Amino acid sequence: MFDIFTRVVSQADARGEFISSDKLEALKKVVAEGTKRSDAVSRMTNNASSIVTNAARQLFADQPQLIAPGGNAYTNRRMAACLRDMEIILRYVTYATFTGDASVLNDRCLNGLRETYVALGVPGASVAAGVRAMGKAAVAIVMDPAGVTSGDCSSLQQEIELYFETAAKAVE
Amino acid sequence: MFDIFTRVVSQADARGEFISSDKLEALKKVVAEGTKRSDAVSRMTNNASSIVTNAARQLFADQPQLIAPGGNAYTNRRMAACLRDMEIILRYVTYATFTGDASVLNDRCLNGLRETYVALGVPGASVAAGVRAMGKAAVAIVMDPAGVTSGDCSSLQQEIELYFETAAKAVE
Amino acid sequence: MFDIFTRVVSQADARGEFISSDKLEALKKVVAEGTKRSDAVSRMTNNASSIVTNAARQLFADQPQLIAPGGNAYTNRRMAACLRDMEIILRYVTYATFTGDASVLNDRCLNGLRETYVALGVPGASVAAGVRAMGKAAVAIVMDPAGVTSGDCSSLQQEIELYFETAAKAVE
Amino acid sequence: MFDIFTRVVSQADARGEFISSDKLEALKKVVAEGTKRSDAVSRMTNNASSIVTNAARQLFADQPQLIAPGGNAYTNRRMAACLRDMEIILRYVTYATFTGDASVLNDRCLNGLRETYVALGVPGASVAAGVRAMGKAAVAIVMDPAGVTSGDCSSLQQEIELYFETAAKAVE
Amino acid sequence: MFDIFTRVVSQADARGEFISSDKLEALKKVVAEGTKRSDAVSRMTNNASSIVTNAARQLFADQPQLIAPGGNAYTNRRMAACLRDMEIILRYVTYATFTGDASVLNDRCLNGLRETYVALGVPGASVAAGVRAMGKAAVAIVMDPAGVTSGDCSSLQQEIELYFETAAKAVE
Amino acid sequence: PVTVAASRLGTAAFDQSPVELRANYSRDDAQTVIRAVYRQVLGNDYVMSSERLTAAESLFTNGFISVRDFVRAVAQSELYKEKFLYNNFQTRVIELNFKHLLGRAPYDEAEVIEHLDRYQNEGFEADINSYIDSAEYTENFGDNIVPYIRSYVVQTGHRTVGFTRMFSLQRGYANSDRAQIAGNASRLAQELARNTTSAVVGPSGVNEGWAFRSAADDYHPGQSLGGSTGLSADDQVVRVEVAALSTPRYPRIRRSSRVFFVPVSRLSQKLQEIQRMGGRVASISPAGQ
Amino acid sequence: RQIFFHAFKCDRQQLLESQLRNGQITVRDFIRGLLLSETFIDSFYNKNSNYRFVEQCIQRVLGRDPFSEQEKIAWSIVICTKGLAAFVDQLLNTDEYME
Amino acid sequence: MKTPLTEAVALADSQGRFLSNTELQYLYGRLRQGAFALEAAQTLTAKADTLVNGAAQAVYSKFPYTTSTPGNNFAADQRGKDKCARDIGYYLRMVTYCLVAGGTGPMDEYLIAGVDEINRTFDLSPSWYVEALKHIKANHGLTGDAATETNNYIDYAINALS
Amino acid sequence: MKTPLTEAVALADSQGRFLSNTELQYLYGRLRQGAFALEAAQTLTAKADTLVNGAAQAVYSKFPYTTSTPGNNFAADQRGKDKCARDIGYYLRMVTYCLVAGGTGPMDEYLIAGVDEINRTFDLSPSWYVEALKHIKANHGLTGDAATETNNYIDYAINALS
Ligand SMILES: CCC1=C(C)/C(=C/C2=NC(=C\c3[nH]c(/C=C4\NC(=O)[C@H](C)[C@H]4CC)c(C)c3CCC(=O)O)/C(CCC(=O)O)=C2C)NC1=O
Ligand SMILES: CCC1=C(C)/C(=C/C2=NC(=C\c3[nH]c(/C=C4\NC(=O)[C@H](C)[C@H]4CC)c(C)c3CCC(=O)O)/C(CCC(=O)O)=C2C)NC1=O
Ligand SMILES: CCC1=C(C)/C(=C/C2=NC(=C\c3[nH]c(/C=C4\NC(=O)[C@H](C)[C@H]4CC)c(C)c3CCC(=O)O)/C(CCC(=O)O)=C2C)NC1=O
Ligand SMILES: CCC1=C(C)/C(=C/C2=NC(=C\c3[nH]c(/C=C4\NC(=O)[C@H](C)[C@H]4CC)c(C)c3CCC(=O)O)/C(CCC(=O)O)=C2C)NC1=O
Ligand SMILES: CCC1=C(C)/C(=C/C2=NC(=C\c3[nH]c(/C=C4\NC(=O)[C@H](C)[C@H]4CC)c(C)c3CCC(=O)O)/C(CCC(=O)O)=C2C)NC1=O
Ligand SMILES: CCC1=C(C)/C(=C/C2=NC(=C\c3[nH]c(/C=C4\NC(=O)[C@H](C)[C@H]4CC)c(C)c3CCC(=O)O)/C(CCC(=O)O)=C2C)NC1=O
Ligand SMILES: CCC1=C(C)/C(=C/C2=NC(=C\c3[nH]c(/C=C4\NC(=O)[C@H](C)[C@H]4CC)c(C)c3CCC(=O)O)/C(CCC(=O)O)=C2C)NC1=O
Ligand SMILES: CCC1=C(C)/C(=C/C2=NC(=C\c3[nH]c(/C=C4\NC(=O)[C@H](C)[C@H]4CC)c(C)c3CCC(=O)O)/C(CCC(=O)O)=C2C)NC1=O
Ligand SMILES: CCC1=C(C)/C(=C/C2=NC(=C\c3[nH]c(/C=C4\NC(=O)[C@H](C)[C@H]4CC)c(C)c3CCC(=O)O)/C(CCC(=O)O)=C2C)NC1=O
Ligand SMILES: CCC1=C(C)/C(=C/C2=NC(=C\c3[nH]c(/C=C4\NC(=O)[C@H](C)[C@H]4CC)c(C)c3CCC(=O)O)/C(CCC(=O)O)=C2C)NC1=O
Ligand SMILES: CCC1=C(C)/C(=C/C2=NC(=C\c3[nH]c(/C=C4\NC(=O)[C@H](C)[C@H]4CC)c(C)c3CCC(=O)O)/C(CCC(=O)O)=C2C)NC1=O
Repeated sequence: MFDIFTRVVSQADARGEFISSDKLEALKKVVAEGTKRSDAVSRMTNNASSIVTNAARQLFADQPQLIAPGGNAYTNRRMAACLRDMEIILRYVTYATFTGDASVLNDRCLNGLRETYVALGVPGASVAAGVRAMGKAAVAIVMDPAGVTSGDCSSLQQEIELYFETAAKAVE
Repeated sequence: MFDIFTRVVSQADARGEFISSDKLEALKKVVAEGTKRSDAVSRMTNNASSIVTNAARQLFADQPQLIAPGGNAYTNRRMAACLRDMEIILRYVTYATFTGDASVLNDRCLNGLRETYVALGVPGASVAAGVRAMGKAAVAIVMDPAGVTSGDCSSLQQEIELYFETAAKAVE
Repeated sequence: MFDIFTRVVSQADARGEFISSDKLEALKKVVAEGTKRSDAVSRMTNNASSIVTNAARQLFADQPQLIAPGGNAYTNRRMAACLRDMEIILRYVTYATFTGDASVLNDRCLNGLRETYVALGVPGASVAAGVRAMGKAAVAIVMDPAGVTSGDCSSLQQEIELYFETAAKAVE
Repeated sequence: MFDIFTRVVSQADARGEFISSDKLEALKKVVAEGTKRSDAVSRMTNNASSIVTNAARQLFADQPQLIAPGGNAYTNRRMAACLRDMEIILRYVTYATFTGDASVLNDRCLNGLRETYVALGVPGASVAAGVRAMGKAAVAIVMDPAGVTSGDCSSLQQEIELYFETAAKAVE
Repeated sequence: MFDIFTRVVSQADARGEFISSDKLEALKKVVAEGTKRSDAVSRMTNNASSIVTNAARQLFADQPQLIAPGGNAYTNRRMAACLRDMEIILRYVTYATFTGDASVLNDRCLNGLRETYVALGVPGASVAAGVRAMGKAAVAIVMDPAGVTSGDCSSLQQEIELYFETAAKAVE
Repeated sequence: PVTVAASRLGTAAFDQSPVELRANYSRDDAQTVIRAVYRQVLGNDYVMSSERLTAAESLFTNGFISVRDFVRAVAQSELYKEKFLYNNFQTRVIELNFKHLLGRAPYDEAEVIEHLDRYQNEGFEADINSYIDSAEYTENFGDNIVPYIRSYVVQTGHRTVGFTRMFSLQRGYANSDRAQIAGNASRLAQELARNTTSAVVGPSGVNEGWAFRSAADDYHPGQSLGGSTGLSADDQVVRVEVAALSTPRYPRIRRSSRVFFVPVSRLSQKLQEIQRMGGRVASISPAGQ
Repeated sequence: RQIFFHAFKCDRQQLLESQLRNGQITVRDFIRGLLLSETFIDSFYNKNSNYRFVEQCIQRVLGRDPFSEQEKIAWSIVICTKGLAAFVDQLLNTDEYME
Repeated sequence: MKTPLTEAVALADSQGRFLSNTELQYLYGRLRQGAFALEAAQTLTAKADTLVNGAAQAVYSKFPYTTSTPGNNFAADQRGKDKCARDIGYYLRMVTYCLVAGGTGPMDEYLIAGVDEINRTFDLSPSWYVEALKHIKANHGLTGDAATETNNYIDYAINALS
Repeated sequence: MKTPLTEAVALADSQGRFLSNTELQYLYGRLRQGAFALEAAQTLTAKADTLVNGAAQAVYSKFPYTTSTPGNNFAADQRGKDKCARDIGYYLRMVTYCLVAGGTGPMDEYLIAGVDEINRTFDLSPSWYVEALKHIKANHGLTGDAATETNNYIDYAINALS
């Protein structure tokens, strides 16, 4: 549970001194691009149900063993729980790119859900591939310009792809 | 929370003696017609969602003030709660005609729900008319014979209409 | 049952001291505008039957479910009782703006009419909309000047609309 | 729990139509003066501990029976609870003038605390006089302007004194 | 509304048998000490106005908040009603120790007056302390013998203090 | 869930969602959860800083102690017994434990029977453990969730009696549990052993009829047996409960709050005569016919 | 005894007394039930003249003699215009009975 | 009723503290939002009736079976069309209410909270309402940041539907 | 750590929902705040050492007994002055940290949460720190809205002290 600003504050307090000037210029540029970070976050947020349905749509086209009887996502209840797990992961990705820090995504999902999927018998590979495909579709939905002023949102493509790869690797 | 048999047992214990013979012949006839009581109960149970939807369908055709804005069942959340209240009343009617005693229907709904509808601002008249129409449709659905051996169910229509009128009068 | 003056007297007695000077200047300005209050009251009072008939005229044009059979104001006796309820509410509004305090309006009808309309099955929404329309027509009738010297009646419109909104919200 | 905007929305939904134009001009003027409402609210908020200490300071100078042994606020624990009760009342006043509606102040304090002070044996008169003195000092602190750009804050004094008098009368 | 004798009669009728011998010896000792009770009662009765004036005299010396403006017994009319309430409580205490049963004191005061003092806003604590002080002064006035044949008032002191504590606890 | 009358029932105070303690909560989050636990278990009674039990409280913020176990620790603490067990009758203690530890009021008298036996057999500590370690508790909220009142919701397991008894147990957000109008006497047990619930009353600035209570002598069913047999009218009976009859003095009124069974045809006259007495109508409910 | 000097066993109303012992019925409603009772109407309203009946019932219910004949004349119109039930309703809710 | 000032008061109340600069930041942001949002709500109020009829016609166009088959859930008869353009106007009115309130609270309390069980009980496909909301968000004709947040509220309704 | 973005994420997480327009309103408001607040924090960083010495001298001026009486809580000796200007600089650094963070979170987590028991155990009067914060809020020399919210944070520290 950290912001960008609280991250700089905690680092400056662990140093024990005041915040240096170059960190303040970095935070000024962050305050200039923080809206840039988040208009896109808004265009990421508005299409979330389409994102998770298309992600499960491609995943269950790709791995039909999960839909097959005896598969892990075969049962209707389990399949609803699977879509719920995916939507939760996407929501915490949107939270982490809202606050601009991966510590919220770490705090809320990552440390426990790998052990949860081991204990449940959930294959971590399929949900890792699903989070990767969902992230690819999310950047693909975010990057296209439709009635919006031209912006630089590419570094933010850097950050969003970082968050999605962190989620996919912490899932494993 | 009483059966027919537990009702006779509690009455015989309050008398303090054994059960008299005529009560045992009455209970033998009850054991002969208890299946008769309940095959119909089964045909009442199988059409329950159709019963509550047709009941609300006729009620909101009849009183359009509830659907009108500012009405008590106007809001989508409140309308779902209204259908939930009706389905609960029908379910406890089916429980009371399962056990053959109105004490379960009394115990689970009646003593509190009148005060609940007063405190909520719920009009007791509309839900009373809805329970009456639902009961009329329930006996109408129960009485017709489709693929059932002919039998004398005269005791059942009397008892089911008794339970529905008890519910409608305790609602008020 | 309080005036403006008795309200200041009760507040000064609860304080336990004499009346402060600024309250006396406020009451002097009240005594200067009390006739001003009053002129608005008299032109409100003279058109009262037209106000309640036009209010019920617009209300029953607006909600024809009340006139429809089975409606709450359908029966001739009930419709006369409805016009009586509206005229009573208008009369106590005129009393409260006569005495310059809402405590008479609270005392007389506000405390027990919400529960009365719940217990009767009267829809509180329609009578709330009717009191709102009656108040809008009352300020509209008061604000036009016929045979009256130009003056500032703006303060009164504030107070009269306050009394009408208090009545409409206490009805609910 | 209502805003100004949610109040207009609930009234327009109970009417069942869209929002009329004059209400939108009123809300536009509210949006123009809403900052005006709240910069002062900020100057009310910053001096809150001084306000409650001066209010209890004048109150216990005024009524030494509460400090006297056997008095209601005599005991150290009870005196701390008294300052806590006063600070809570001031905080909910600041909340109500933040949201611009008295419904938050009603919801959070008013309906229960009169019965609470009756059941506790707390004299409602002293806390009513204390809330009145605290409100007088609060408007006196808000009206003065030091190192702030000038603006018309006159409308607010009306509203803040309304909220304080509503609190003092609901206490009784 | 019960005596001692009617209490034994009602208990013996609920038993359904005749009165046992030990109850008759108890009632014989009661008939021997009933005058003892009567003598104590008469010296309690003769000083009743002094008792209630000294009780209010110590109470309003003890809690000056009631005399303070805004207090519950502040107003002259309310203060006369307060002395009336105290005198009524003392009179029903004298009735209960006349008949030798607390059922008259219960019947005439207790079940309603707690709710009355809640609804009135009367602090139950002050009147409880006043009834306690009045009872202490009443036993103190009764126990001293001036120009009276020596007798044991001690059995009565138990009963009179019981009646006063029952009144003070039912007041609360 | 009670939205339209939430203003007048005080539900809109408690409309907010249940607080949740997370996997790795921050340091400040534990103090907010601690504030909610202290409020709900001690019934809005404020804790002084000296009585804060910081020794057991720090273990919560470490994470040694689950939120359910923190609720258990504050329930079995000594200051709890001084606030709630000691100055109360044991059915009132049982009702308060049902309010604090589960949220809902007890439904029947057989519910009181088990806990009352368990107190005498094993002590209040095992009684508290049986309240907290129930299937009802664990089902309705998790161990991490602070307990909240769940009455306005059906939640697929509530009887109707619980909603009406909850309003007798809770009187507004500002109200403190130790300090209520009934005081020491349990409100629910007289209602409970007869298995009859009363019409609920709100709090004041909402509605000034609070002052009404059902006194011990006179128990009124809320149902008119006559359907106006006694009232000798053909119209339907309502039940009108008035809280403070002030204007008639001592010789004229003996009780300030009482109920009346009025026909609808002469209801308006009854409202006028009762309002001239300064009486405040708590609630009007339909009685019969 | 106050409403109709002596009450025979057939004259007594099991309904009205039975409601009275619970608390559902107040004593002024018991007075109204005695007033609108058929045996009171038969003994008092049928035999007496209208003005004489108004006199008798005002004496019994209000507890006071009527002030003049003009008052009984004034009250006697309510009986026939609106029925005895509405007259009894108008007689019980006056200022004097309630005070 | 998730509106920003209400939830700021809820945060400050659940924390047990006074208001800080955080809520004032929330406030200058909310006033910045409302300064265009109120005029956009008035513009939607102006164009409302034609938008409702256009959404109903687009819904009949994409799903032509609902006009044809006999069924009380379908708008084949006239009362189906009255009720169904009524709930079109309901959706549009909730959009304007959330535009005034500044949050998704009014639609969340008046529409969303029971819509799933209602469409389950009444055999109403939510895709009809998704098509209507898509037509509204295409044809509302606003511009700029007001248009983007209007589309945000409509997309929120779409995601709450399916 | 009560900062606006953190508490917005906490609201959206405790509700169990995605982010809405409410949090974006919070965000454009927070960026509006930071757009002056960062430069104001840099200006306070510039004037910090002279402000600390002036606050310490004003505290010694208003409470002259602390310089005179022997006692390890009082700043009569030199180590008292080193430690005590150290906690002056602590207070000023927490003010700058809350100016950067945009909320009262850093002072609430680093100063406020234990200050009462510390001043109770160590015989430190909080009025000394109130006088120092009053001198700082008088002498910081900012202007405009940055100055008002700086005074807001300092007044918050004062109200948390006494
Ligand atoms: C395709 C990659 C891409 C993105 C994502 C992009 C977004 C983007 N949004 C912008 C502005 C903005 N975006 C918003 C959006 C909103 N504000 C709110 O409060 C509402 C809730 C919300 C709409 C629902 C606003 C208000 C602005 C202000 C500046 C402007 O009008 O463009 C700008 C202006 C230039 C800049 O920020 O540097 C950019 C770059 N530009 C790009 O090249
Ligand atoms: C839960 C699955 C289940 C069902 C459904 C069920 C029904 C059922 N209904 C029966 C009898 C019967 N059911 C009826 C019912 C009626 N006759 C009329 O003419 C009336 C209109 C109507 C009642 C309204 C009658 C009259 C009988 C005659 C035998 C008996 O009394 O049980 C019997 C007796 C045994 C048998 O038929 O083999 C069965 C099995 N038993 C089951 O195990
Ligand atoms: C001095 C203060 C005072 C008030 C406020 C009052 C209200 C009141 N309105 C009543 C009935 C009524 N009030 C209404 C009014 C309405 N119902 C509707 O459908 C509309 C929403 C609304 C028209 C505005 C109606 C129709 C009845 C008749 C109910 C009935 O007779 O069954 C009754 C029942 C007894 C009777 O009218 O004859 C009372 C006591 N009585 C009072 O003494
Ligand atoms: C019962 C018989 C009676 C009447 C009718 C009456 C009216 C009346 N209206 C007055 C004033 C006034 N009346 C008005 C009324 C208005 N001005 C506007 O522009 C508004 C549209 C309108 C209110 C809606 C105003 C503005 C004044 C100015 C003086 C004052 O405040 O009283 C005064 C002050 C004394 C005077 O005029 O000589 C009188 C006499 N006085 C009486 O004794
Ligand atoms: C939370 C941090 C914060 C503060 C403190 C703040 C205050 C603040 N007060 C303002 C305006 C103002 N403030 C006042 C206040 C008053 N004028 C008087 O003469 C009265 C005595 C007094 C009210 C009692 C006035 C009159 C204005 C004029 C501009 C406006 O209407 O906003 C403005 C408008 C924009 C600006 O000044 O740059 C700001 C910034 N803004 C912030 O972001
Ligand atoms: C209704 C008018 C009336 C009164 C007042 C009355 C009182 C009364 N009290 C008596 C005795 C007595 N009264 C007392 C009373 C007490 N002694 C103590 O030391 C105690 C403090 C106190 C009781 C609290 C005693 C001890 C006796 C002794 C004789 C006996 O047992 O009756 C007697 C016995 C006969 C006689 O004295 O001639 C009388 C007459 N008799 C009457 O006809
Ligand atoms: C097990 C027995 C049981 C019953 C009977 C019961 C009733 C019950 N119905 C309620 C609400 C409701 N009940 C209704 C039903 C109706 N209102 C109308 O307009 C129509 C007249 C009628 C449809 C038949 C409605 C609309 C509400 C919603 C009130 C609200 O949410 O504000 C509530 C408030 C809390 C909530 O629903 O979520 C309860 C407790 N609860 C129970 O646990
Ligand atoms: C959120 C709204 C809210 C309010 C308003 C509230 C009031 C409240 N004030 C209380 C006590 C108190 N309130 C007071 C206050 C006063 N008594 C006096 O003598 C003065 C007249 C006045 C000072 C202004 C005192 C002295 C007590 C202590 C009673 C006691 O502890 O015995 C209690 C009893 C429990 C406890 O404090 O710890 C409650 C519930 N509680 C709430 O949750
Ligand atoms: C036969 C049994 C019986 C009892 C017990 C009784 C109590 C009673 N006390 C009352 C008032 C009162 N009772 C008190 C007494 C007190 N208040 C205080 O401040 C002190 C704590 C206490 C003095 C010991 C006061 C001051 C009032 C006046 C309330 C008022 O008039 O507003 C009232 C309201 C009507 C009126 O007095 O004129 C009743 C009914 N009435 C009865 O018929
Ligand atoms: C304010 C928020 C709100 C919404 C959204 C709402 C929807 C709503 N639509 C309903 C029915 C309906 N909804 C539709 C709508 C349609 N069917 C079609 O074929 C078309 C594609 C579509 C036209 C838009 C129709 C035709 C009905 C009547 C069918 C029925 O009996 O249940 C009902 C059941 C009430 C009734 O039966 O009359 C509700 C509660 N109610 C609300 O209070
Ligand atoms: C980052 C937030 C933070 C604060 C505020 C803080 C205060 C703080 N001040 C302390 C002592 C002290 N505080 C003072 C301060 C003063 N005494 C005076 O006479 C002057 C009026 C005033 C000068 C500002 C002094 C002289 C000491 C050393 C006294 C001691 O042994 O405890 C101590 C005990 C540690 C120690 O004994 O050295 C703490 C924890 N620590 C923190 O980590």
